[PDB]
Amino acid sequence: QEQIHASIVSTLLALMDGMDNRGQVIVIGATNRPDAVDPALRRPGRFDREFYFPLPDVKARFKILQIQTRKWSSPLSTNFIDKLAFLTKGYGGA
Amino acid sequence: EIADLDPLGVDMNVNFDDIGGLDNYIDQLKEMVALPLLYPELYQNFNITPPRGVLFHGPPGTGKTLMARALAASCSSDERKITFFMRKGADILSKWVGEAERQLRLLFEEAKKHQPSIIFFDEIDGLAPVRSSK
Amino acid sequence: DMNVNFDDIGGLDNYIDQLKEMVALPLLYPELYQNFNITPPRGVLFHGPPGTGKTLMARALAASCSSDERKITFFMRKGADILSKWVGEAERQLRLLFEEAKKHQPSIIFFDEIDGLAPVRSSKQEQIHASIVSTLLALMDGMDNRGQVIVIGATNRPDAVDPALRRPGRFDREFYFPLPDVKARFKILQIQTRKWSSPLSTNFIDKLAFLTKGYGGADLRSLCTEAALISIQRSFPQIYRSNDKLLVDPSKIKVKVSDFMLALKKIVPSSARSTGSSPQPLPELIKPLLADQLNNLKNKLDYMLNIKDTTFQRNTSLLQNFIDYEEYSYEFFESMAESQICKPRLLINGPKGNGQQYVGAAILNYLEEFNVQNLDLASLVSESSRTIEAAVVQSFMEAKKRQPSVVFIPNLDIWINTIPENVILVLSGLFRSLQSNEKILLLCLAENLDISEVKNGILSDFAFDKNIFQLHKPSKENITRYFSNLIELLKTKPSDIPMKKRRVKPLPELQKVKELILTPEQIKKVSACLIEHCQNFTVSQLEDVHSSVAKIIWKSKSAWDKTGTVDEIIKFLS
Amino acid sequence: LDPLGVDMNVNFDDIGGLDNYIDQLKEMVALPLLYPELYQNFNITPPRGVLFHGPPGTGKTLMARALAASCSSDERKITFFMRKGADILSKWVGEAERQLRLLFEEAKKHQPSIIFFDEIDGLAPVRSSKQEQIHASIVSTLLALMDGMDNRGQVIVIGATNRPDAVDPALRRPGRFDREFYFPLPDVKARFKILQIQTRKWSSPLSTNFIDKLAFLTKGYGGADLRSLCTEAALISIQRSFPQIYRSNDKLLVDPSKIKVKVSDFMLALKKIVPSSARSTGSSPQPLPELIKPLLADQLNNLKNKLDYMLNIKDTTFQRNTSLLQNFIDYEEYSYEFFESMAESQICKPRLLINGPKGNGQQYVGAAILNYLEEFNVQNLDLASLVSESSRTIEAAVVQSFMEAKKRQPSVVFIPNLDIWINTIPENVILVLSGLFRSLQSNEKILLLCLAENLDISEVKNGILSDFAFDKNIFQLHKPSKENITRYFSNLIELLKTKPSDIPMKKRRVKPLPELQKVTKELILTPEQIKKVSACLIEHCQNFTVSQLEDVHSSVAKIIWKSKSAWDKTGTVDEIIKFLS
Amino acid sequence: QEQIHASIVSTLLALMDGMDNRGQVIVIGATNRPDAVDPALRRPGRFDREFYFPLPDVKARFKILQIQTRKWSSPLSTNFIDKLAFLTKGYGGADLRSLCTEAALISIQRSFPQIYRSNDKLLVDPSKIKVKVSDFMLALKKIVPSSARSTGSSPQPLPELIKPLLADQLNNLKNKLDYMLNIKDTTFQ
Amino acid sequence: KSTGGKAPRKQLASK
Ligand SMILES: Nc1ncnc2c1ncn2[C@@H]1O[C@H](COP(=O)(O)OP(=O)(O)OP(O)(O)=S)[C@@H](O)[C@H]1O
Ligand SMILES: Nc1ncnc2c1ncn2[C@@H]1O[C@H](COP(=O)(O)OP(=O)(O)OP(O)(O)=S)[C@@H](O)[C@H]1O
Ligand SMILES: Nc1ncnc2c1ncn2[C@@H]1O[C@H](COP(=O)(O)OP(=O)(O)O)[C@@H](O)[C@H]1O
Ligand SMILES: [Mg+2]
Repeated sequence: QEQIHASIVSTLLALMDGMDNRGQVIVIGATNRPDAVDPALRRPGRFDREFYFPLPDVKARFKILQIQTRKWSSPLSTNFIDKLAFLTKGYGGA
Repeated sequence: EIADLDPLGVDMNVNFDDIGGLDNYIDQLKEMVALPLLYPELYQNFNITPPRGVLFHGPPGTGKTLMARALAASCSSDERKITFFMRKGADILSKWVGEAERQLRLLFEEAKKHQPSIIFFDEIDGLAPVRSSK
Repeated sequence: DMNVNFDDIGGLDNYIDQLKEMVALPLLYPELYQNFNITPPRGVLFHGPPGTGKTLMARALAASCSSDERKITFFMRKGADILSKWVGEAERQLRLLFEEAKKHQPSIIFFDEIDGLAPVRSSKQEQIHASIVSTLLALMDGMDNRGQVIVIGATNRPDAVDPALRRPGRFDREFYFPLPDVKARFKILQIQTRKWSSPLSTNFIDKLAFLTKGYGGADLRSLCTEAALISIQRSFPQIYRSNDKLLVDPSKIKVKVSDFMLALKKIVPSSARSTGSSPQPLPELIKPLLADQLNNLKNKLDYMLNIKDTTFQRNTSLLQNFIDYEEYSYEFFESMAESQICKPRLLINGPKGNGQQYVGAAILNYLEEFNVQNLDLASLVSESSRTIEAAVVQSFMEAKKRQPSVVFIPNLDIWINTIPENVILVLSGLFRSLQSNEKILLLCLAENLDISEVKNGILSDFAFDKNIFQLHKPSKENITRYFSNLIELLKTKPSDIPMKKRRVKPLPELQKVKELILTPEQIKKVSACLIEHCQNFTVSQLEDVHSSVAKIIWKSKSAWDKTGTVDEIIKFLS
Repeated sequence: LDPLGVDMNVNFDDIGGLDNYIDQLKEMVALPLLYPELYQNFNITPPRGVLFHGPPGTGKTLMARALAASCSSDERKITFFMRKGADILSKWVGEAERQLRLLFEEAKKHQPSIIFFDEIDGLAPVRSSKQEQIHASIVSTLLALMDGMDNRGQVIVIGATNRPDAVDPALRRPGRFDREFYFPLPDVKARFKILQIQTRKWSSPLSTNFIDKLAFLTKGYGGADLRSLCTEAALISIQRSFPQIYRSNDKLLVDPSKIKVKVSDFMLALKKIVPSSARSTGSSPQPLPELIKPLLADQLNNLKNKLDYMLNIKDTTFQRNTSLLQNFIDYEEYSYEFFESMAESQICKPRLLINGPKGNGQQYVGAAILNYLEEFNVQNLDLASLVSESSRTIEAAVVQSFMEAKKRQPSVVFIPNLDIWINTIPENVILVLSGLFRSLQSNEKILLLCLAENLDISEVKNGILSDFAFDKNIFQLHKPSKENITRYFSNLIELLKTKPSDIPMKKRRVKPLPELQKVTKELILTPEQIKKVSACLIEHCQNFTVSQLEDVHSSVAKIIWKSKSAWDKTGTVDEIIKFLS
Repeated sequence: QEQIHASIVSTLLALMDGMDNRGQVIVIGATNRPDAVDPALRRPGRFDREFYFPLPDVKARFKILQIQTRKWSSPLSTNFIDKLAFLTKGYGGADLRSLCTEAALISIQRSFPQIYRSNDKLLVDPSKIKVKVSDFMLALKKIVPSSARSTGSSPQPLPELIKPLLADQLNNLKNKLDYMLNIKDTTFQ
Repeated sequence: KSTGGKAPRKQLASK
């Protein structure tokens, strides 16, 4: 590891432990590789509540395809959007 | 200096007054850390050393981490803090051979350096499993 | 780390003399060594069970020869804490370690758990390990002198160290640190208690030495620590319930026998947390049931194992025979002494449940000098990566390496049922390749085993021909002596039974900084029905009766009319 | 300074048993320098690469040390570069090979150089794609440095290992490490010579007959273990000479002129030294012990004669040369090399099965035969050797042990307890071993030596042991004859008639130690009783095997060792007759 | 493994056949382990050809031994170099170079043994040393070729003693294998 | 898996 990132972790940890109990600042942080963040910030009093963001299931992909389709001039019937939902097991919203 | 060497900054809103149902281990933990700091004249009279090690074991969510954090915030007073190091057996670099020994030696150096210390290993069987395993 | 010297170590006095001729005699008298032009040994491997004083001996060696004139510089390494990710930096750290050990020429390096630093080299393992073992081998005995550097290594199993590290030049000698006997446990308890304000008497500290069978030195240290802590909890409990400092006086706390009993209850030794049998003495309740049979066994073992002779092999230390005795002005007599051992085998058979689990442990208690190697099933199937045949071979190897030794097989009737027959043949071939004078006792205890697997069955190659002892059922007099303690508990008045009595007051503050009616014709009746009930019983069948009657008697522990208790005891035995 | 350390000025005559290799070394380091035109007379390049390999303490580092002392002399400047195992790895990874090249560049600079790579298997292992790329890139750098396109110069590279197969096989090639010198555990002549080298500046020397007995008693000892034997004997002699200096921290006045290492000091050292070739396994095979020599010496002599007839041990008119250079010096040249073929034709199929009763001392006979075969390389195919590996199979263990016998000949494949070994080895493993044996040439000097109890001829003629040609090689161990039993028990009747003043019960010092200054009746034993106890002792043991005789002898030795102080041995004799009858 | 290694391989790929033309640059790579070379490096445009250098056959071993013993002042018979080529299966070129080297060194050690026991120069006559058949046979007994150091030895031809017992049937099996396998390289060399 | 790293970035920091 470099020095400058190691010192960035060494100050972000001390800033998170400095934040008071009457919680008025919340730090949200996002990653696609959670066991590649430093282990220290996952310790109690730090980034400790997690939200897993899985790949969508079939009804979620149906809603996403509807959302992408919404503002087209010529429309798409809901049966075709359901078929395209069942064909895409493994497809994120991107 | 570049390792996992930071003290976990405990909060004073965790003590034994927030733990439920575990009073024997609290009373056994007072003679382990708190009373040798508070009464060093008595442990020296029998020339005894208190036990520097304890294994908390049980099902998840029963308060082993809470007991350790309350132990840290119990005798951290009278301008005499307890420096709390917490490691875990689930780290990506914990099974990293060559590096993990360096990190452990540096952790124990920095725990000897901040003299009243607590090292808490959250999943010690991830770090020290049975050598006769499969 | 504490200051220690050789007087804080108990019962390892043979090895302290061997260490003196390797670290301190070459400094004092270099001309005695270069008279024979012999380099002093500078490598020793301390190995044995944990808690037996290996690190303590390594520290006492450094702080003993260190004085005004010469300082012995002590270097300690933990078990592979020298390792970085790039193996070249770990090479440079071992190389810089030996270079700075050579800069302070009088020095000692201690490698604690050196099997973790230096395993047996293999290609089916990472190259960092073979690289560090190669540079360790070339730093200990390479083409240049390493200086006056003494290398000490500790391990629990010496066979996991690389074998090129076990040869003269590097780790020349290997000292086995055994679990202490009664005499050394006595001396360790005296060592731990000698700085106490009020000391223990000799009768209680010898009672402690006999009560702590199976304890290593770390066990006895933690026992004395827990007894002092229980005495602190008993004397001034208020310090465990206040936020800040109170006022206590050290004059009041004295460690009593009951504190040591409560510490003996909660301290578990590393023999009792292993998986084999624990060589305890015969328990005080069943001792009238099996003492007579057990005594016969001690005579048989004295006969076959020559425990009562000890007229040639009295070598406690090789120096100590030079200190008090005199050198003889044929030595075939030692071969006629070794020739009294022929093939020590002993199978103890008996009926089902006849106290074999007590007898085997009491016999292993009687063979204090012996290295007990266990071949029960739970000791072979315990390690998961170790197969059964390999485990049996390893068990025999460690018995062969450290003689006098026992190869102990409890539950032999189960053992020949689960162990596959080609492991019994491997063990029989292992015992068949022994010289006759070799003191490896084969001690098996069986339960309703026939004689037919011994004569022409599976155990014919082991030669339990005239070495079969029969545990028989206890006699009527043994049963009378057994149940006498039960009726003595029945005769105990409720004044004598220890009530955990409550307090009459609170505890003072510490400031800031009749006739127990029982006629002896009724006692004769319960005695007669207890004897009449237990006709041809085994030890466990007697313990069932003793437990049910002790339950009935402990019901009415505070009653002064013992009539209905007697009626309930005669109602049960019917 | 360490005044008691290893001396660096070791010459080549403080190495015992390695005299071919010293001459073969001195034509790599010295003779191309003195006579460059002889190599120019052919087109030959001298061999500049040698790998020392063998068991630890065999003197591999001692030969490099003696060589570095030899090159630290006048009239020839030879720079010596000593490298330990993987000390060339830098603190970073980009510089490690840059270090190694730098070594050779510097080695090429001083132009006659020697590089000694001690523990070279830790520097250059077998190149693996699953290991680490740095440990293959260092090997590739070393391979292209010992012989790339350009000349490396007049640099002699010496490696040293005890695991040569853990070196990359491209490195052991003419032009890098041409020669491979095998340093064996020394034989009796070399153990004698090392024992003479260790005890040669001693004040009062060891006698030559005692050094012979010490060379016989030590077996499996390397040179390191022989030096440890002499050191422990000297230390035991010091601590029975002056035991006061062990109980006093301050220096006392001691002269090392009253200290003479006696014979019993060496016997006490031999009781306590475990050689390095026996620390991992159990122990070493020993000669036939002195008590049972009457029972088995006459059969063991017939076995030894049969074995050196079969294996041609006794002659060696071609082999066992101490140095071939002395053979060129001291023996004329002949001035048609099938006489070698007729000489090697005297080994057809060395097999020997020793069969006997159920308790007839087969473990003693096997160990004594394994001591008689000193040059041979014993591979132990017992069950306790095959199953003592959870990792390896007992099909691979049989095959690896046979290939270890085949690679380093002469060798013995030793199967003790063959009657057990049939029943608990699966049938196809016995078929697999048989296949390896038939793959060999008749003149291969790999002996198959088997010991068995009550194994019939029906297994050997037509059975699983039929593919090993055991037809004529079937030596039967008889039970001990009556003369052997009589000589066995006469050593015990000699214990019955010893004087209690003559048993070596050594007595306490009645007086204190001569403290050092600091410095600033008769036995009532009738000879008729002796003849009576001898008669009943013989006619009790009528047709006994060796272990039954050891049982009787142990019981009677117990009875005699009870009354070891009594001047009346008359209760003892009737106690023995009460026991036996 | 590390990224320095895959980064060097990716740079070598882009420099051998990348976007820019590399010029009239021949690239040669020697290796003992060709399957430890990246497989994208073994394709036309970068290492088009792959020359497999085998252990030499009988004619090539004869020719290598003829090159090695060429400037020897006392030459060697062609029948003996055919005999040495027959006996060296599994020898590389380095092993035959060492075979002639050790044979010459045994001849030097036998002619002037006194030099190996001196410390200064002793006026050796260089013209009276002669490499004989016996020195080559001792050097054959001495030498393990590099193909057989780690493993066992190579399959050797029929031994000189039992060759009456088996040579006449071995010639039949040789005839059968020549007919079966076209061993004589029938018009295709 | 254990392999080492480059001597760390020089941080020229002058321009
Ligand atoms: N034989 C002994 N005599 C006196 N005190 C002893 C003895 N054995 C152990 N102790 C005490 O118990 C403690 C236990 O530590 P050690 O005995 O050094 O552990 P060890 O097993 O010898 O070595 P390790 O496992 O590498 S720490 C010592 O520090 C002593 O205080
Ligand atoms: N042939 C020998 N003659 C005389 N002394 C010997 C001989 N072999 C070994 N020694 C002695 O034993 C010591 C150890 O020898 P080493 O050469 O260090 O062994 P080694 O071959 O290097 O074994 P390893 O593989 O390094 S453990 C030497 O310093 C000598 O004192
Ligand atoms: N026995 C308990 N008494 C009081 N609170 C508890 C107890 N067990 C768990 N908790 C609450 O749950 C939280 C998380 O439990 P935790 O200590 O992480 O369990 P574990 O040690 O098994 O991982 C604690 O911070 C505490 O507030
Ligand atoms: Mg060496």
